[PDB]
Amino acid sequence: SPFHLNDAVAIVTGAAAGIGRAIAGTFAKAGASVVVTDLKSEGAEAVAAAIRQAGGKAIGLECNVTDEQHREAVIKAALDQFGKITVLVNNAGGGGPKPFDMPMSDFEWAFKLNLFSLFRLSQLAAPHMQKAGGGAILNISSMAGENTNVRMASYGSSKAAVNHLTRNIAFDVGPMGIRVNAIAPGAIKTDVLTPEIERAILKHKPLGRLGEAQDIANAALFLCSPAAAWISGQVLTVSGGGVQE
Amino acid sequence: SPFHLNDAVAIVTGAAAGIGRAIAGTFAKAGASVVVTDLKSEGAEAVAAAIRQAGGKAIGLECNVTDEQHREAVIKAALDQFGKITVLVNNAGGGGPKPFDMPMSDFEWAFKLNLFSLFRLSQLAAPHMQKAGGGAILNISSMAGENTNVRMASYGSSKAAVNHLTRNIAFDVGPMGIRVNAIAPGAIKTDAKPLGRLGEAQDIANAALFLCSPAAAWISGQVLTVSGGGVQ
Repeated sequence: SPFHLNDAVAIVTGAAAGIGRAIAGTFAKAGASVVVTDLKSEGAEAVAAAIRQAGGKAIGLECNVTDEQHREAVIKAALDQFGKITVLVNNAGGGGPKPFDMPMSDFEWAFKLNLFSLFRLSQLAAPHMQKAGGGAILNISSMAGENTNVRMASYGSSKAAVNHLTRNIAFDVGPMGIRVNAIAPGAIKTDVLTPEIERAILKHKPLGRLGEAQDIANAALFLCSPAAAWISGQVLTVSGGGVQE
Repeated sequence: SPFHLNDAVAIVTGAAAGIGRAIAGTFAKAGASVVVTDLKSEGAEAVAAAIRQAGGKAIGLECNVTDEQHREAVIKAALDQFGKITVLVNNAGGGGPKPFDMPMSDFEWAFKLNLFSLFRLSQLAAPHMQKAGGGAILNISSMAGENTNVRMASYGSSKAAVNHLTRNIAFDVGPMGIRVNAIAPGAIKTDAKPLGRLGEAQDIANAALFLCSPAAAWISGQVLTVSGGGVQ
């Protein structure tokens, strides 16, 4: 069964909660040694200790993925703690709806947070992955990278930048033995509202349920595992079929 | 015929040469008063003077599109000279192949030059386009926005951001009366199959004129590739 992460060392950012937490928890149970990072070191430490209590190996650290010193701290700590890096999951990000006339600083921040951070972290992890014999990068993008709506100027174009970054740099890092893929999560219910709101949403979901975080982490495990050794440069949309418009 | 630009006042950036020069001249002969800008003020002026000499209405200015003072001045200049803004052609841009391990400034700069500049120029022009009753924004993107290859981390993803910017801000400025479209040029005979000749800047200018004319009053959020069919 190739859906394992035996002997892997995986960095998973923004993983105090939600999708990143599920990813780190699933990656440890699949055999990876997980370096959990978050804006708050407390949240990343809770997850890492849940992993250790459950029988895996993990450390949590504070990391602001937009500050270059923190990024190098995470790389050094992972290598100090586990001797190598072979898997990088860029789950950290943010943004959302903003009017067309937003401040430039708002627009530019969607890119510092959603794009430049993961790109530099891929730059930083890549040489260690290659020295390690190979590895896998995963970008948690978003469906706004593909969809077209009002109030999406910064959030949507930054996520499209991420999707296409994914496609293109799989060419550059392939010969280092690295694959690069992305997941575009859909409507995931995070640990929300009334049973009448959900029932009406679920009239427009083909599978008639929202997602869970474990749905995305299952797809993350898939794409970073040897079971996806021939998959690189793909954006994989995990959204239960979409939404009837 | 709706394939004209009478009643239009068109800002055209990076237009001292190549595709942008072709767009500026073509917009003028189709009847638009053109505000030509370029990084080099003299190149902008040369184009404007030739337009006027050929019977059009235009002026030329220096504009480094990444400079908020320069952007503001270009808006001010279209209003002072021609009284209105209806068309914005974001052709200024740059970049190209770069190693994956490029300095972070090269990666970031391709976004300030290719993306943040136009978006800000779009914010500036939009109130005047609404006030004038409507208008058209046209972004000159690149085939690298949808293609994939080595050495394209910065250039390709910034052009992808331009593409999807175009698709989404069509929603925001539609209610203002503004349409937004992009062109990806391809296989063009930069002075730098279906014919017995390569692409020409004029081919791109003809597409740009269509996408900015009343003949495209019902086209918004599209990315039109103009490359002779070569794609993927």
